[PDB]
Amino acid sequence: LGSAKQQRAEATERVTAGLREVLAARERRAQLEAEGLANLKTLLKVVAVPATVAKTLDQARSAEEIADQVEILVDQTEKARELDVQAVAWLEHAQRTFETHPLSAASGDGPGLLTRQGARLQALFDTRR
Amino acid sequence: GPLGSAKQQRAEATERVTAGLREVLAARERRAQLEAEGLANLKTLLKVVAVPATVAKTLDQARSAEEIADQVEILVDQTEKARELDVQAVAWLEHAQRTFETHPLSAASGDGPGLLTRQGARLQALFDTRR
Repeated sequence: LGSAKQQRAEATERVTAGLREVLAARERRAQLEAEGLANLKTLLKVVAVPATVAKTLDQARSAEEIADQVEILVDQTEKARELDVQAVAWLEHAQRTFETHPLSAASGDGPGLLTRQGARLQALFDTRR
Repeated sequence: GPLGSAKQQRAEATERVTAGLREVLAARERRAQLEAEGLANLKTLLKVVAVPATVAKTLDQARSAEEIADQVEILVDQTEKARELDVQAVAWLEHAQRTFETHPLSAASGDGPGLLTRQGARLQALFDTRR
């Protein structure tokens, strides 16, 4: 309505104000997300945190990084369950071996090397964890 | 001859004593050597099934069956403690998934699936408390 010159002045002003509006929103979003990340960590800590990830949890700079630490923990738990399987298998074999070997087996003179550890061993063996 | 035959008697008496010691010694030595063989073969038998690094690192070096037993107990210790950690980690992972699913920063929005979604399978696997 105003002028040839004033028409232009409003037209660009829409562009610059629109930019300011965009930047303002991004800024506000960053800081609330920072608050959200802070509070995410607080929530995650309500249940005891494995030392594995606790060592690094506070340092995570985003939710994505925490998810990564989660994925690490999952991998590690998978690998540990794999080793358990192997360890029980070897322990079963080792106990069998010891029980029939002249160097270890119980004799007339008392118990074998693994005797006093038998109960504990059987627990590990009995079909769980 | 007189001196000679007398001397050969002393020599024989001397040898009987030396032979007696040698006899006793040889028995001790042979027992040691056979127990050594036994320890070697014990390790060979033990290796027929894959040996955890806990025990494998030191097994060949073990000076007796007793040392191997010590290490066995360690392995048992480690396996106990590991099973304790499994319990704790599953507990936390459950809590973690529960939390991620309802949190604005991670939960699925209009723009796609949540952050942990792609881990759903593995997570559920671990959760269905096998092993």
